[PDB]
Amino acid sequence: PCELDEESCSCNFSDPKPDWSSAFNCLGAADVELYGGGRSLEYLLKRVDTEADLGQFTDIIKSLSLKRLTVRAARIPSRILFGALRVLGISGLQELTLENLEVTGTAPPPLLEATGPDLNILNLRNVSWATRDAWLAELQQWLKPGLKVLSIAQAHSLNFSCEQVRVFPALSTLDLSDNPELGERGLISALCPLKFPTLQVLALRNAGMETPSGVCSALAAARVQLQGLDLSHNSLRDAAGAPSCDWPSQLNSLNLSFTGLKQVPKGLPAKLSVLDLSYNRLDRNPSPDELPQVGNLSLKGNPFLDSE
Amino acid sequence: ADPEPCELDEESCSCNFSDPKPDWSSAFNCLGAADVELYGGGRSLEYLLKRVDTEADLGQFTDIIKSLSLKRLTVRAARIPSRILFGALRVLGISGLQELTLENLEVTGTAPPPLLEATGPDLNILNLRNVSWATRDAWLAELQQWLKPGLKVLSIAQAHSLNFSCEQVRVFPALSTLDLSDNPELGERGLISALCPLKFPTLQVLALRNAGMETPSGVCSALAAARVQLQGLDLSHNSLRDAAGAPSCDWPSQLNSLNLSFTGLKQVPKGLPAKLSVLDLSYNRLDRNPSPDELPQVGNLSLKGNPFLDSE
Ligand SMILES: *[C@@H]1O[C@H](CO)[C@@H](O[C@@H]2O[C@H](CO)[C@@H](O)[C@H](O)[C@H]2NC(C)=O)[C@H](O)[C@H]1NC(C)=O
Ligand SMILES: *[C@@H]1O[C@H](CO)[C@@H](O[C@@H]2O[C@H](CO)[C@@H](O)[C@H](O)[C@H]2NC(C)=O)[C@H](O)[C@H]1NC(C)=O
Ligand SMILES: *[C@@H]1O[C@H](CO)[C@@H](O[C@@H]2O[C@H](CO)[C@@H](O)[C@H](O)[C@H]2NC(C)=O)[C@H](O)[C@H]1NC(C)=O
Ligand SMILES: *[C@@H]1O[C@H](CO)[C@@H](O[C@@H]2O[C@H](CO)[C@@H](O)[C@H](O)[C@H]2NC(C)=O)[C@H](O)[C@H]1NC(C)=O
Ligand SMILES: *[C@@H]1O[C@H](CO)[C@@H](O)[C@H](O)[C@H]1NC(C)=O
Ligand SMILES: *[C@@H]1O[C@H](CO)[C@@H](O)[C@H](O)[C@H]1NC(C)=O
Repeated sequence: PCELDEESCSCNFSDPKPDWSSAFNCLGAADVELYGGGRSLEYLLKRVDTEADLGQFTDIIKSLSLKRLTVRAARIPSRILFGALRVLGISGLQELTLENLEVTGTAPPPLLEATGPDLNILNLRNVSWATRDAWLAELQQWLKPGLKVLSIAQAHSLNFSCEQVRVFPALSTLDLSDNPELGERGLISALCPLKFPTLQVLALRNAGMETPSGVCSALAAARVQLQGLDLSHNSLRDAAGAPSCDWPSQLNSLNLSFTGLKQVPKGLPAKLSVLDLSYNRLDRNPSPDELPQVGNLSLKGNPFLDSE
Repeated sequence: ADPEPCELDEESCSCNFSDPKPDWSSAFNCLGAADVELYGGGRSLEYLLKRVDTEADLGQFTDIIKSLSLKRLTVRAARIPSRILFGALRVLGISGLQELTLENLEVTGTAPPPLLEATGPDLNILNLRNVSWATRDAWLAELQQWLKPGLKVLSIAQAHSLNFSCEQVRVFPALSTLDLSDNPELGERGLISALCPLKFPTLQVLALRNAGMETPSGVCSALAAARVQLQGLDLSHNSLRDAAGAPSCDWPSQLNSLNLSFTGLKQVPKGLPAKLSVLDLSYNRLDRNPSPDELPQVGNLSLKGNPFLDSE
């Protein structure tokens, strides 16, 4: 079922009733990967108690060497998900990665506050929830305040009910890459106002973005402040977009690589530390004023450079 | 009060043989170490000539030498007679030594040319820093007599002489990186005397940091005179001048990387290649962001650190 190959323990519970004892092998192992194989775990509701204070195990959990957890392909009910979260709370788990999960049913709000792994990194990819516009607000109810990196991919919904969303005090990186249906307007509905006081980096790769100015527009609407913005891998268009917009005053790094650009876009910030404009379709070398003052400029890959 | 000469780790064996003429015993401690450094404290090893037979076949140690885990060797601070240095080179030849670094040495006397050809370690890398030789312009030809044709990297720092007699110098079949950094007196004319015609067919990278260069075009000119071809040129840490230099010069056709960082440049110099993959112009003194034509077509441009960007 499981296997402690070096630091990893690819604990596999695809088969109906698994050999959980194996799990005790996935102990002392810093990296753990759980593959539910799409198997439903709604039968654990009748078997386990979510308010369980595993006396017998408390010390094990607190002594585990676990640091990076991945949980993929499984139809887990909300109750068991957060149950596990609460349990992990007393462990030293730093990074969590939920993937291809169908979290079902509603769970009651937790009693106390901040019950949860003191995570630095939380990654979600193709996770569906019982509710759909409040899943973020609810998951927050079990998260600690030190979260630094939040990655959300292929969400079925990001149009948050922002009044219920809370402040992410330490969140320095928000990665909404791979949400082809998000869009600039959709981006405004995701970046809840005043909820990312410390954001420094915002990644939006392959997220339906159309123009840098349009994105700047959304950033101003969201009253967001930040240092880096990655827009690589979007199909940016040759268009006016928003004719006027001030970029966040702290913006010093813009990525526009692999966005199929044919012209340098207008409305770029005036001064930048780095501007990655590589692997696009510029057929002419950028003119003087056409570009911002850049400390590090990349144009590698464009047609005008190839001399094949 | 028992510090043995060579202290071993698992890969790094460091030896100290500075004591007034003793303890050669340690060494067998190094056996099995990938890296080895031999410090001689500047002591003179000239006494080894009356004791060791430059030709003697180390039969008793031959296998040991053939079984050493030795890959990178550094030999520094010592006055070693030529005969001994090449004697050792010959010896290591049967070992799997890949990189050699000689530094702060005073190689003395002369040595007879080797009967055979290519009797030395099969090096990928050879480094010299502040090494002096008996002769002074033939030293490169002579050292060559003992080297294998597979050398990929030759680095020469603080040399007392780079004005080689090129007719004697032979081809470096595989040399791809030639590093002449730290030769402040070299200059652009002196560079021409170091780049022996046709001796570096496969050169790809030429590094010339802190080597008295003055203008990119003056360097280009030197390269043209040497009929040298290459892909990368590093001129960082030279005090490049605000001057015309050579008003006309075609760059080697394969050049795609020019480094002009930390050269105190105040203006974008003229005479740059038409197009480059990378142009590193950072940490200079540009007070104005470079104009259009002023720069070449560049894939990767760096201008970080210049004053025009500081907004302090
Ligand atoms: C996204 O995740 C969902 C999980 O809910 C995937 O769909 C499930 O896939 C498993 C197979 O592992 C099936 O047993 C479930 O019945 C599926 N449920 C649903 C929602 O239909 C879906 O395939 C994933 N998408 C991608 C691109 O991986
Ligand atoms: C700008 O965006 C590009 C494209 O996303 C970045 O290149 C990727 O970098 C990640 C990060 O390590 C790699 O995993 C990918 O393999 C890279 N993509 C490709 C196809 O090379 C690039 O690093 C960004 N540039 C800057 C200045 O950060
Ligand atoms: C360059 O290497 C030479 C060695 O050939 C150094 O000069 C010798 O230094 C030792 C000290 O360890 C003295 O005992 C010798 O008498 C010196 N010989 C000479 C040539 O006078 C010289 O110091 C080295 N330069 C640097 C910067 O280290
Ligand atoms: C251009 O040259 C500079 C300066 O020589 C390079 O920066 C140095 O790179 C070395 C070797 O990797 C580092 O160990 C030093 O710390 C760097 N020096 C300084 C002062 O920062 C730079 O990498 C070169 N540019 C390119 C494109 O390779
Ligand atoms: C976005 O959120 C608003 C506010 O709840 C809602 O009225 C609207 O239908 C949502 N639109 C989408 C695309 O989900
Ligand atoms: C190099 O050395 C030779 C012999 O000492 C000398 O005659 C010649 O002028 C030198 N060449 C240059 C260009 O310095």
